[PDB]
Amino acid sequence: SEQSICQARAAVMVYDDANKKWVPAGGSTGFSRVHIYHHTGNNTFRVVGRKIQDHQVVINCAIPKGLKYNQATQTFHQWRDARQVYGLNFGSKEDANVFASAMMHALEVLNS
Repeated sequence: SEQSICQARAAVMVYDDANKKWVPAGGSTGFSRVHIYHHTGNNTFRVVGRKIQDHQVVINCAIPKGLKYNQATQTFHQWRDARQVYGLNFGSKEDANVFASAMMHALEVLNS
């Protein structure tokens, strides 16, 4: 379904460039439920990630229309914003593919 396409479980990651290491976003190992939400009132999209166990929000960001979203592997996607690199480590290839499709749709909307 469309709404099911708009979320997926993944570990949210950030890249420590100085030490060349991927680390958990928010410092919290584990998967989050990662959603793309269409905030229609101001015509924005947000990516919101909340940890599956403790339910802490680890990412909550507006998607910029010029985002370069890279599908680096079958289960790991990444993007930059502000020289800060974020990643999503999906639990499965199928969920990675559906979330990518959701992101690409959001970017199409934001650029029309």
